[PDB]
Amino acid sequence: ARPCIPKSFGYSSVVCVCNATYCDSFDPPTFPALGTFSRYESTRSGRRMELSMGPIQANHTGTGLLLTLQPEQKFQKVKGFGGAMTDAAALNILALSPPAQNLLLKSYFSEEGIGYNIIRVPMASCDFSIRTYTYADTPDDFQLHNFSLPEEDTKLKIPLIHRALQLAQRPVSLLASPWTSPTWLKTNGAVNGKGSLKGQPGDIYHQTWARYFVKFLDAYAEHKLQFWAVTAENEPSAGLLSGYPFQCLGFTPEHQRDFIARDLGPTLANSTHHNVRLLMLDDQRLLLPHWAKVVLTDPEAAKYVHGIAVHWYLDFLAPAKATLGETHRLFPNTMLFASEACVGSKFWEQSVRLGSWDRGMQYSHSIITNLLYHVVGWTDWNLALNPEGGPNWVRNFVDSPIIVDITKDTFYKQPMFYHLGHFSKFIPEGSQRVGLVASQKNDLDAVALMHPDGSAVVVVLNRSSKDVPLTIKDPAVGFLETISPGYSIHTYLWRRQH
Ligand SMILES: *[C@@H]1O[C@H](CO)[C@@H](O[C@@H]2O[C@H](CO)[C@@H](O)[C@H](O)[C@H]2NC(C)=O)[C@H](O)[C@H]1NC(C)=O
Ligand SMILES: *[C@@H]1O[C@H](CO)[C@@H](O[C@@H]2O[C@H](CO)[C@@H](O)[C@H](O)[C@H]2NC(C)=O)[C@H](O)[C@H]1NC(C)=O
Ligand SMILES: CN(C[C@H](N)c1ccccc1)S(=O)(=O)c1cc(F)cc(F)c1
Ligand SMILES: *[C@@H]1O[C@H](CO)[C@@H](O)[C@H](O)[C@H]1NC(C)=O
Ligand SMILES: [K+]
Ligand SMILES: [K+]
Repeated sequence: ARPCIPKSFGYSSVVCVCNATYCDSFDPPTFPALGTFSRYESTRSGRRMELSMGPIQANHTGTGLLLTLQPEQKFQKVKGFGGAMTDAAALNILALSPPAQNLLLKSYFSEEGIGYNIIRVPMASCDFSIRTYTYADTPDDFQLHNFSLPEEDTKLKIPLIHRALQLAQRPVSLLASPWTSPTWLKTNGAVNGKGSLKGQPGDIYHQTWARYFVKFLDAYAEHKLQFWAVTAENEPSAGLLSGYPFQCLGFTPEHQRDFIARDLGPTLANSTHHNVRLLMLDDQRLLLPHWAKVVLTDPEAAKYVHGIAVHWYLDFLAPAKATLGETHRLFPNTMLFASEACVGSKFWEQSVRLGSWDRGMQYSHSIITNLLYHVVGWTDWNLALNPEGGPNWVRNFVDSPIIVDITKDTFYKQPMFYHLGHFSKFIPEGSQRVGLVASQKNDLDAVALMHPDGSAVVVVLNRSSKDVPLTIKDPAVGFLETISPGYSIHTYLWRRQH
């Protein structure tokens, strides 16, 4: 419907420019008729989710790369894709004119955009905040009579979440995560630094903290917002670290285990919010499988844990097979979910690289890696940041898929936006990952899924410089003859009849 307005800032690719009167957008989603496939293509050279169609052919000859769909080899079902409504994201969005705000929210949450269905909501302040606060800063209020949502929630986050919900045709799921407790519940009496809850699981401090989760859900419910899930703590390992610079709350895996078993689990289960799922860990993958072993081998904790949330810091290397793979092998019935991902956090790299194709490829390669290790969903960090990668009260700036420039009432959609959208737009909630078998060794990254209605989707990423001819075979349907250009990403979709 409206194409990308490209702009280069000197990096390897372009951003797409939106403003008060223009943003790139799709027509209302429709499938091609039976016997045709759709291909959406983005390239470093500058194509952005461009649609072309081709025939599904009865026959294929030749010795080229064949990817055969394995529609009956079924793996995990998918919860979805989205990003985080931090204070920083909300401040950036609301600094835009109403029109530009709307085109930004449509980019992410409408079918004219990339159809996000997950929003992560911090419980009070984090590093991506300009104010340090909790919902219960009045000291020694153990019954939490003075628990309340400040304007960061009531004026910024909650109204934006409501507007995202109005634009979406897909049901949107909310996920809540706390960074710090009130300081009067903590050993160090500070929002940051090395510190945990005082006392031990099952006592007044731990019970007050569990009750704070319920008060949080109660308060959002008064605003007509219900949550799909909460995590047990954002990055619990961070609060074990001397000098930790921003909001945290330290738990060892044993501390998390006992807090869940004695306090958080029972308190949620006994509330009106008992159907809210509880996710453990919410932290980096090298803590697995150990953390999962500690928590999930205790039946009193295990009965309350619905999944394991993992963070992906895409700037750094870590094993996936020995972490996610081993966790899935040991605990196949506990879902894995990616609750936070980001790039640009190294102090020596520019936090925001406008038009970086490399950071786009980091996003899609991570998503593919996650899906191939049984992960059910993938959640970006801040939905929008400024050109500095902020605001952030400790200057812990990073990149975001959308960068707001309030001096021009403009926002820039990064390659990361398009790389995420190649998945989010085309993988509805309830889709199931299926197998995809290569006839020969090749340099491509790929994943296949089946939609709830039986339709196929395949994503193909080419991080190499070489154009790679290939054929996709759907044994029930026929062959898709195509090409994967160097530095491209493609999403293929087609109807399946038997
Ligand atoms: C928002 O951006 C659009 C697209 O860049 C601007 O419209 C362009 O304006 C230039 C200069 O007049 C023309 O050469 C283009 O033909 C226009 N493009 C389109 C698609 O209309 C628009 O002026 C910007 N709006 C605001 C409020 O700054
Ligand atoms: C478990 O659930 C019941 C409600 O079904 C909670 O009972 C209420 O507790 C609060 C204080 O926490 C009182 O102000 C209410 O008067 C109680 N209402 C009823 C109907 O009993 C109970 O406290 C919950 N257990 C917890 C939070 O540990
Ligand atoms: C190992 N694969 C790459 C190989 N060239 C390939 C491509 C297509 C069909 C089969 C195999 S992969 O399964 O696609 C994969 C696994 C990962 F763990 C992370 C990836 F990014 C990608
Ligand atoms: C496919 O293969 C068979 C020959 O083996 C042929 O009859 C048919 O015409 C071929 N072409 C198409 C387009 O089906
Ligand atoms: K308060
Ligand atoms: K940086």
